[PDB]
Amino acid sequence: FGYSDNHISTTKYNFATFLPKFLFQEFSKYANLFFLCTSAIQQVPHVSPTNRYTTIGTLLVVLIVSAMKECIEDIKRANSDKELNNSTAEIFSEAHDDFVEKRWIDIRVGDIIRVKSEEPIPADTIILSSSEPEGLCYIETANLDGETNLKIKQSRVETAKFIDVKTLKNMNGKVVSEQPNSSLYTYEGTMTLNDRQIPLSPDQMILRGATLRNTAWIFGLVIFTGHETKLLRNATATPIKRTAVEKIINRQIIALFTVLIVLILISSIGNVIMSTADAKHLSYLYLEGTNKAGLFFKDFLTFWILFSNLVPISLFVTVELIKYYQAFMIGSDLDLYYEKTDTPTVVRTSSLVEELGQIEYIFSDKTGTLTRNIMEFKSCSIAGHCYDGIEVGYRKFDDLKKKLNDPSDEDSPIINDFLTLLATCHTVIPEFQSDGSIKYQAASPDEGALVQGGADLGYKFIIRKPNSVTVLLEETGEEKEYQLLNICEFNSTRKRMSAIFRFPDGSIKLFCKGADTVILERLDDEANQYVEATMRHLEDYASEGLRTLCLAMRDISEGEYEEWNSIYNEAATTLDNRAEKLDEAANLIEKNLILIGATAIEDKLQDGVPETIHTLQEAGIKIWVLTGDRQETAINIGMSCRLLSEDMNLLIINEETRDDTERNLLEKINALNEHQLSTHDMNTLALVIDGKSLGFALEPELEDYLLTVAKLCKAVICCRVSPLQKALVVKMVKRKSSSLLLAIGDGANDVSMIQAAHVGVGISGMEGMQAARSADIAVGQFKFLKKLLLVHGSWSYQRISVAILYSFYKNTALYMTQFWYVFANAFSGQSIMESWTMSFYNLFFTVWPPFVIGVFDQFVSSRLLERYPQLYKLGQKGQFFSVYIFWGWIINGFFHSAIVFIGTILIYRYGFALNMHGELADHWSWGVTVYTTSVIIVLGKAALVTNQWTKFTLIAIPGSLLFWLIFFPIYASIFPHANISREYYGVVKHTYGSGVFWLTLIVLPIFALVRDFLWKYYKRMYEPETYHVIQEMVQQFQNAIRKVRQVQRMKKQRGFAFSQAEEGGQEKIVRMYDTTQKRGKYGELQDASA
Amino acid sequence: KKPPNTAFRQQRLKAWQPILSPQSVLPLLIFVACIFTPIGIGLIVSATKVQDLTIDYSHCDTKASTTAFEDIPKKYIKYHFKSKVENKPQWRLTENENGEQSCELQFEIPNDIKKSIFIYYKITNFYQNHRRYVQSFDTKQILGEPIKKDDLDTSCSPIRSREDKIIYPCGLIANSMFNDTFSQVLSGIDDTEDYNLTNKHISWSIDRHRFKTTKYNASDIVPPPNWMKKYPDGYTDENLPDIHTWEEFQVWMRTAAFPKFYKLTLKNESASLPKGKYQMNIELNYPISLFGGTKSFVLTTNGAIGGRNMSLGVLYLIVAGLCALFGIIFLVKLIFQPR
Ligand SMILES: *[C@@H]1O[C@H](CO)[C@@H](O[C@@H]2O[C@H](CO)[C@@H](O)[C@H](O)[C@H]2NC(C)=O)[C@H](O)[C@H]1NC(C)=O
Ligand SMILES: *[C@@H]1O[C@H](CO)[C@@H](O)[C@H](O)[C@H]1NC(C)=O
Ligand SMILES: *[C@@H]1O[C@H](CO)[C@@H](O)[C@H](O)[C@H]1NC(C)=O
Repeated sequence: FGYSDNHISTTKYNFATFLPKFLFQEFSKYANLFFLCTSAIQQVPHVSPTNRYTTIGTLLVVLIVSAMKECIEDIKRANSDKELNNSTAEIFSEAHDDFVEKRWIDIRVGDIIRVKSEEPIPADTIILSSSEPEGLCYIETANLDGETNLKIKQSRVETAKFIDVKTLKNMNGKVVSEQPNSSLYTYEGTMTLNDRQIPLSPDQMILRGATLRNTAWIFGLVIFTGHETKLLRNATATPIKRTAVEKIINRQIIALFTVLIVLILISSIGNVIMSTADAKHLSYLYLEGTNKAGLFFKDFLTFWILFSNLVPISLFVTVELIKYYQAFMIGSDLDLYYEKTDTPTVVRTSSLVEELGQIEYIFSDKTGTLTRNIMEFKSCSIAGHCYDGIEVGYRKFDDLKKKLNDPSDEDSPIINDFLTLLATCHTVIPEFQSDGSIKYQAASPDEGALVQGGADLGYKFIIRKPNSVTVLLEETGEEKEYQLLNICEFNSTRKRMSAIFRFPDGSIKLFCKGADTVILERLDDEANQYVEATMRHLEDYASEGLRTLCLAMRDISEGEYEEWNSIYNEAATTLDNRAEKLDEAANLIEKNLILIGATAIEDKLQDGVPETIHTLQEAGIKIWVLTGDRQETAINIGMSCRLLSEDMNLLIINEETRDDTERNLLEKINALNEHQLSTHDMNTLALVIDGKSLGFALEPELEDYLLTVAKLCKAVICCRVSPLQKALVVKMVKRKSSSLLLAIGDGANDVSMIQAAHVGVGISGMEGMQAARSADIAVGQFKFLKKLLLVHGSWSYQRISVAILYSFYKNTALYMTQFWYVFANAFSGQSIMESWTMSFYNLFFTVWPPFVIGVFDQFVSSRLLERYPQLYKLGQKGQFFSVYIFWGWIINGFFHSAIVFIGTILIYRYGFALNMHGELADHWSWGVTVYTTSVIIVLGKAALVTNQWTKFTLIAIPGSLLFWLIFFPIYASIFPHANISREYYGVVKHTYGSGVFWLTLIVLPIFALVRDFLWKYYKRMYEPETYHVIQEMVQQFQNAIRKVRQVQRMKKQRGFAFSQAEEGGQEKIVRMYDTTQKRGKYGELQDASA
Repeated sequence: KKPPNTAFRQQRLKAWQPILSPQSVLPLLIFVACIFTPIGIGLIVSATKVQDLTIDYSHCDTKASTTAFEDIPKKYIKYHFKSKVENKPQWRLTENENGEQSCELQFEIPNDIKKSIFIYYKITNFYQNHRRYVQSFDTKQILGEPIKKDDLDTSCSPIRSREDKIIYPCGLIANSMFNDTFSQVLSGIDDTEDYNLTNKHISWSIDRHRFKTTKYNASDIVPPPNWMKKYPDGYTDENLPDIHTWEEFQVWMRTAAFPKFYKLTLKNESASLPKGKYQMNIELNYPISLFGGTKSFVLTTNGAIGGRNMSLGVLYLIVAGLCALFGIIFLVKLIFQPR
């Protein structure tokens, strides 16, 4: 009664999980805990050398701005969740009987819905009725599971009579359903109709993430909804993913906290030594308090506040604005824009953007991500001929031309039976459209490719009748009438299918297609006549990643089909095991075939996929394929997308219950004990795992043992993997031997695999859409990961590296004068600058130069960064951003603060550095002198660390100097009169009226800029080894690995793949359909013609 | 929808990338050296142009001469005139029960210094930049407001209140102030000049707007305990100090940044100081032993930098040296590297 709604909220927070998840997301970084506690203990009286509310104020501004970026981010994903949630849905209403165009949100449990065809399904529905004979319907679960075939979803016989929209008012009762757990292939339930109990099963269990194909409509009683569904259950929270650059930021905050406690110990022990040694010479302080441990604690807190600004307060905010604004500028690129379905490459989490320069492993989906889910009839090895550049259609004009050579051509009955085999031996359904085109309803895209390819070559397939005729249409002829006698269903232990026919002259003939390892064991072909040329054309097909079948025939006499039809009739009516006895019959009939020829279809990859995978493997990235589809399909796709090259060994591992260590121990004993050069042995070796062979091999007795020596492969193609074990692979690789991972998928079989990654990319566009909305980056097409990753991650990591190291520099370049003055104040804790001017330093006047370093600069152009994918390996090793280089920047801030300090000591000696009538520059005139000098050394350094100068760098690098030189008389001339900074009375007249203030600002920064200007000259005129070295950069072990069990060479591959399941429908479908007779009065009603 | 093809949005902004050829960096270094050499010469010359005279008179009472004009030891005198000083500065210590160890200092100005002359007291090792020190003054109370008890600034804490009364100039700065009253005259001996000086226009112009005469009636307040010798009976309506007028209080309240500082007392900006022998009479009220360093008076005639400080003058020449030392390294290296 308290069931969920149908919203897929991929929001990072909803209403009440904002404040704990955002405050935990902010205080997981140490430079906000540190200012929470140096805000809290700054409230202790007579301790704060700055003010009570400085760190309160700027920490509050940091918290509000980070909550603003968090809020705009979560709104920009909230209207995308709402964009998926306002999708159409036809819902039966109790008031009036018509299905009305509601939204997905208004669907509840127990709600009869109607979905149309080739359009997605909103909820887990029991099929109660359909427009097809006996109420069946098809579905393509390429987002539930990953297989590209279609699935029979039969409705029950007692409920399929509710075809009419008007008559489902008396459909009353209940559904005692399953618990909402996430077993995809499993369902248990008992529907109660008006009188009877109905047993339920996963047969009538259309799930959420898949689309209804090749029907007209269904009627679906909604059971599970939203996150209650089987596919989106343990898969939608938008977790806090700590990027790998902010982790090493956190150990740099540990590093600066170490040098902090070194300075507070040096400083406060100096306060003990001077405060007890010269106590007779400090009598003008009245230090009558003899508690030296108490004043050690209080003064410890004074240096703990005064030194507290060495870690930058505007660190995580300015990194969130660089990451957010880079994520804006890469989600708005024409080179990453996919104009076919209008998707502008939106980046959602916006904080995992420098992860894109860190990626070492990519864990891709196959179906939809790598492929277009289309199968085109590419080629046909037909009587031993493909071609003699690549020409394929010229064979087809040589085929229509060679067929019309009927007086003098030996091949003409053979190619006639091959083209008959392409358009008769199948289970596709023809659909007469309204226009002048026919649409083939195919449960196999293999069979749809074969029938559409036979229709593009003469024989157009026209009408199926159930236990009756099966007519075609020739281009030369008019129409030929066949007669489908028997059908042999496809099976994975069978690897073939067959169909006994009756030609219109009365000749009963068999047609059969399948794998050569199964077909070729069962034929003669008159002493292997067409066999060997068929073999070498299978090797020509499998070398290009083409799905391949061996298409053969034989002949049957009248008495052989008489007695055999009898035996198959008593074989089909057995309820013990129909599949096994039909296999035993269906290979007692398939002796001594004649190999007519072979076919070749391609699974039609997404655009730019082999170029992308090739230029990512050049980037040092190891693409693994986590698919839910079959092994042979993914070997043909990895062969077609150039993962599997020529001469690659395919370490197959198809385990059993405890037969795991035989495969792993044999492959690793036979892999490690012999050692080649092992650089060109990486590139000829690949791993193929099952899903049952990986649920047994992802367990801690085999887990590190799998990765740390089976990462010696070039490609790991994990085949037929559930949505759970995909996430187990990603978590398993990011935990043991922690690299930086990327996940890309199209549908919600990958949503657990995308959220469990360091950065999870999703494919937006077509019917696979749920993975893109719950992603870190939604991308239109897989080829945009090449420019999104190599250009927009190498920029996003190097610019953020120089920005973070610069901000550490600038904060220890201002606030380290505070420590050099401890030596001169009395080891007392005297702040040099005014209180709010420091907050203005790390909030107003040095916060934009890191922003324009981190965005508007480039250190490599986008041309040479994608012409040389080798330059991506500069980021994977963490070369630009470490803790050693961090010590270079921090020590640079120490040297610059040291020479600003010592310089202004010697310049403003005695305070006697004014010409204005004998007056003296006080504490605070000197304070804004070292403040301003530190501003000019700091943005001068930001001028030295930008490579290119945009118009926004001229706003931030000199315009922050100009904005302080304009800001300071306004502030120090207005705000002292408002009792806010009363330390600034007369400081404008005694600084900007001073000759030696502007003289100090001229030269005293040019000392520090002499050091960094000459070093920045030297490291690009005589030390060029950042980019240019990278630009200027056997058979016995193979015989050993071929001897290992389950290792398959490339040269023996014949490329068989046939997407058809056992619950996909072969023998039931043909006996039901009519193409001639039209619809009924209610929907596209086809009667049960049986 | 489709993003715009603007140069901003598509990261095609008009960016200038400076190549660091030695046709650009090396004339920059020769130009920066060529422009910071003559200014740094002009800032050593204008810092060696001023003519000061510092006499450490801190050990005038314990060294006591008290009967004649005997010489000051060379540890204590520092003079930087244009001419050389023929007769060394003398010192004595008078005592006549009302002067209370005044230290007559008798120096010889050797040239008529025509720029405006300014008399400071230099105090070494007085940590006036201490954390407990640059606080400890009630800002509303130096404005003249009768700030009562429990409304006073708590930073004045040891020098905040007394025997059921409050201290009007509370805290550490407004206690503990330098009270060696310099005489308003450089008394010329042997009939040279009899040169006058003023304790007016000595502080900042904004201190004379903030430090105002108080609104107490001298029975609610009490003087701070260090200068209780000038007010032995306490505060009366007649002797109560005008903080707006005293103006040597508010040069002390303007706390300096360093332990070694000047503070202004006297000046004369309208006449030259001729080349006579001048007797400056300093009433020693402020002991050494309070702080831990030397008290000295400076007679200086500041310039564009404002004192004899060659630091920024030689500091244009360190930068102008490195822009010429590395402009020869990165040019002899630039020739000999493809040689
Ligand atoms: C000048 O200042 C000194 C110290 O700043 C004063 O000396 C103090 O006088 C009070 C009252 O006589 C004593 O209680 C202190 O112990 C003295 N401190 C010392 C000697 O270090 C001196 O009285 C002031 N002279 C004046 C105001 O004429
Ligand atoms: C000038 O000096 C003489 C000599 O001490 C003095 O009497 C006179 O008052 C001074 N004039 C002033 C201070 O205006
Ligand atoms: C400066 O000194 C001269 C004597 O050389 C004197 O006449 C004049 O009044 C003094 N000016 C001031 C402002 O004290």
